[PDB]
Amino acid sequence: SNVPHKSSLPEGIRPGTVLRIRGLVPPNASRFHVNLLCGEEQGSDAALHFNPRLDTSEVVFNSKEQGSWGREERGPGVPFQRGQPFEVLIIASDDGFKAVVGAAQYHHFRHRLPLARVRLVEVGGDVQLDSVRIF
Amino acid sequence: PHKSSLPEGIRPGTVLRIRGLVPPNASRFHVNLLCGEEQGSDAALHFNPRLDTSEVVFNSKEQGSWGREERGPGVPFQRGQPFEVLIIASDDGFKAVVGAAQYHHFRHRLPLARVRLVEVGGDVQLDSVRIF
Repeated sequence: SNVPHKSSLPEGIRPGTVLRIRGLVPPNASRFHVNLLCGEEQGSDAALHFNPRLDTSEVVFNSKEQGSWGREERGPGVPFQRGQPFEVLIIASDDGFKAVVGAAQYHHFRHRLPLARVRLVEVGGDVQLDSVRIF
Repeated sequence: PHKSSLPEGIRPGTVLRIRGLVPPNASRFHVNLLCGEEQGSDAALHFNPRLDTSEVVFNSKEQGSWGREERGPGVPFQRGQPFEVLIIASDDGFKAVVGAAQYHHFRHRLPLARVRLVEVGGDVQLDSVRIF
């Protein structure tokens, strides 16, 4: 019960910015998502779409440009489980986003959109959020 | 002292995660970003939580000479308590995160591409050190 979450970044983010998301996957959770959007308007571009799927045991990465999604990327397995807490670090570098789950590097999302367009992070879905901090 | 070699150097977007405990009679411990694995090498960042003097001292060392000391607001460390420290490399410096909030921004003094090693020493009981 702290979702949807919205953390506006009007000054944007750059290589070095760390997104720290902690929360709990509720018992009957299906899926939740973390989005890095380029605007507050609905249907805006998504520099990143981190999508853990508990029902299909997958973590999907994708982008959305001009109301059209790109090709989906998938990470190795699902480092999320129903009934367990998690910590996610989404780290912006010069050449992409590094996704860290549970003290280990999980997947490197190659940069598709210009990083300077990111203006907002949003977390939604079947997740009970503890904290969303941007360093 | 714990040593984590980095022949790869570090770039903007590298995150240092240190988890551990401050022992009961601890005085001070340090985290060093050194520019060579030899001894007396340059330090791009020195992070000295000093529980004895109730402060936290940042600094650099170039050719056997320390720079001007920087100090953070208070000491977010306690003896007998665990901690989590994030040292995040950006284009404009190192961000020190302690616990749940960012603690200090140490602006770059030495070139970040010269860093070759992370070192932790002093009165500290290390749990895990990870470079992301």
